[PDB]
Amino acid sequence: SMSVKKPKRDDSKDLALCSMILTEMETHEDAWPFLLPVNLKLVPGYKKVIKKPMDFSTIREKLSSGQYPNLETFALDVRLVFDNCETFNEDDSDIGRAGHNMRKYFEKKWTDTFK
Amino acid sequence: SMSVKKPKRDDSKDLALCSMILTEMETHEDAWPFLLPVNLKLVPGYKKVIKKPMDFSTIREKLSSGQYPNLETFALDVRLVFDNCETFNEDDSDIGRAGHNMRKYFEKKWTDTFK
Ligand SMILES: Cc1ccc(O)c(CO)n1
Ligand SMILES: Cc1ccc(O)c(CO)n1
Repeated sequence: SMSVKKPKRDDSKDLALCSMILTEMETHEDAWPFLLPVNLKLVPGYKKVIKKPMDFSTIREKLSSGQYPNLETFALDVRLVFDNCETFNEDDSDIGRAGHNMRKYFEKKWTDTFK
Repeated sequence: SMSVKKPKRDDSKDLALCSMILTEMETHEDAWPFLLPVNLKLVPGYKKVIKKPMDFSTIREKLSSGQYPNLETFALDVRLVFDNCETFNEDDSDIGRAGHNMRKYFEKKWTDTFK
């Protein structure tokens, strides 16, 4: 509260660390469904069903232009990529399986890096 | 943004300074309408019309128990006291005039202390 400060993380390396994690995500062989925005003009249903589209290129742009206030807003956007994938794609599908794999991959990097 | 820190105020004295300002408010001769909560059982209309009642004793309790995260939330509650007063009381009235006087009194102390 006012004039009662909680000891806080050293957050000085967060930007570099998130960039490294995102690079690992981008270079994963199962990243292909998530590198670019879903084409709203060519994919039926997507625009109406997925209220907040997100993809790695968009995350990279936001990270590079100071659009994440902190760690957690970055992780929210990454998780949004996989939440959208799960909403739109059957678990059994190639894209569906890619999403589950990439989510697991991310969360391990996340824990190992910040926890 | 992430890992880009803005130079910040020294806020270490804010708690003490707000307490001093509130003491000056409490001891002002025109503070009498605002020292205790308006009696909702005895004052017709108040409960329905004033959605967020506030008074100096309530502010003092919140300040003393860590319920203001920062300066600005404290100032919001003080201003709420006078906004409520203006809503419910004619400018011409004793209480109405007291509110205008106390608002002016507060804002001068506020500027002189933090600006
Ligand atoms: C390329 C791609 C990636 C993710 C996704 O949900 C879709 C829609 O089937 N398409
Ligand atoms: C004592 C007091 C203080 C402020 C106020 O608005 C009222 C309602 O007339 N009564």
